[PDB]
Amino acid sequence: GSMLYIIGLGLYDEKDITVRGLEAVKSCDLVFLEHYTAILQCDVAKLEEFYGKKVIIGEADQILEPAKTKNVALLVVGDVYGATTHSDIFVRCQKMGIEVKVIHNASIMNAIGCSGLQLYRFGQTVSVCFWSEHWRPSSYYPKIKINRDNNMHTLVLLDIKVKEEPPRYMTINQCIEQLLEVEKEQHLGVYDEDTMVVGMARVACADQKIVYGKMKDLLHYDFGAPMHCLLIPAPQVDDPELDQLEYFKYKP
Amino acid sequence: GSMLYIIGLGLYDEKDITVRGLEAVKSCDLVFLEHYTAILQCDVAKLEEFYGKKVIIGEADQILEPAKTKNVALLVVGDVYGATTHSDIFVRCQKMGIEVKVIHNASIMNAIGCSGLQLYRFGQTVSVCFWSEHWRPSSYYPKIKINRDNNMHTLVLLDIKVKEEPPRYMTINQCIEQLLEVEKEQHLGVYDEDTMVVGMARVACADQKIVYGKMKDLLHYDFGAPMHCLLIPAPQVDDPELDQLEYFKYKP
Repeated sequence: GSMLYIIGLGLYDEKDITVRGLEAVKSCDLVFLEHYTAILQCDVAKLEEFYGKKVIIGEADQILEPAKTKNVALLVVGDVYGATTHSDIFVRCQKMGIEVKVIHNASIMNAIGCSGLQLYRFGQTVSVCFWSEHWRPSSYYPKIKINRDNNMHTLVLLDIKVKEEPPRYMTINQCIEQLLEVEKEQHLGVYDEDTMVVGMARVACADQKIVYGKMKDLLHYDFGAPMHCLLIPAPQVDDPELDQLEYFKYKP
Repeated sequence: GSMLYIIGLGLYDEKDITVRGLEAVKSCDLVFLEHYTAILQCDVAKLEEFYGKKVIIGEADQILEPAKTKNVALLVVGDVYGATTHSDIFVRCQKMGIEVKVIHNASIMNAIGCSGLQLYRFGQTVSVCFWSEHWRPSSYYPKIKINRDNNMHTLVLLDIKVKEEPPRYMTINQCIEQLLEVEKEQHLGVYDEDTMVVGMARVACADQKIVYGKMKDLLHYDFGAPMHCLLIPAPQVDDPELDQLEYFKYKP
């Protein structure tokens, strides 16, 4: 019978899909890509003949209405839950009596392990947003304070805007700028200019870039194309963690 | 030239490897499985003709000495970093001048998202160990306190012993028992008998089992074969999170 397949594509290119994921794609009558998938390092035409199927790039009932009768696949960058954006889909499916099958893959949340920081030591994940006129939210700030006061690392996820018009990805540079301005305005002493942090670009991709250095140094560092994120280590870093970070130390 | 490939297999069966991962396996001269991989729901002979290669089941220089000259693959359950057990390998490789290539896959750390709990709200991850005579460690306990005092969820990873002789996996039952005994002995009021928690067995497998209920009720619940883990929600759970958990509510 009918089924909605939500399938994690991994983080880099078309080869990061699982065998299971490739099989569901191939069994499905319709295959949708979350637009966010344009960030993957493949092009759509090559992807289509890698699947042997036509793919649809995408509010939308165009995915769920067919799913009421046919096997439909939705393809998302990373991991279904790892992304956590896809929570409204589950609810909409429940509301409409559609069975959902999740196929898991790599997530930025585990992948950042390549920094050398221990993943068990990560506290809660925070999001930095694009500021706009009077809208200058800094809700993440007190949560970073909690992570640091309690000796946990922080993963800082950065914003992704679509609307005007091409998608604008927040950079590590703009992220550090905003964090420095919030500390200046709120002065709780959570981090500063000289705090050693980890800028990460294109995690789990071939041209992955990782730099460990001061906020003031990473502020002006060129990290290249998105996706970017930031790691703010706990105030104490284990020697084995420091030994790995040192490989990415900033110069000159 | 030579290369050590560390490849995440995913969480369920042979079909959870990525396409990239399958390609590296096939390009490698030698393929090793971490013994921990016996938990996967496939058998070795079927796996071998799925790869078209012979596989070696495994302290050990047998993996790295060849890697000094040949492309060698090490296969691990889940994600390389997601597991975090594999930190000593990286160091040993550094010591010996071996280039390492990580291939990412699903991890229990993202996969537990199927509970309905928001992954950004997870604090630090904790491990419960098998108690032995006078060795009764409870280091995880104060860390659970921090997560809960600061309104974060906890992932509780359970122990896996090998030595005497077949591998003994800790159950949710034995986990809850120990947690209840530690609270009785330490009485900081972190959780109790009536605290609603999430028992999870075989995450991301076809016979995945998820139960949401009281510690006293889950203590005697039969969860089946390993792997097991426990989720201890923050003291406040969002309505949308509660709506998902309710699907797994315990009866009768």
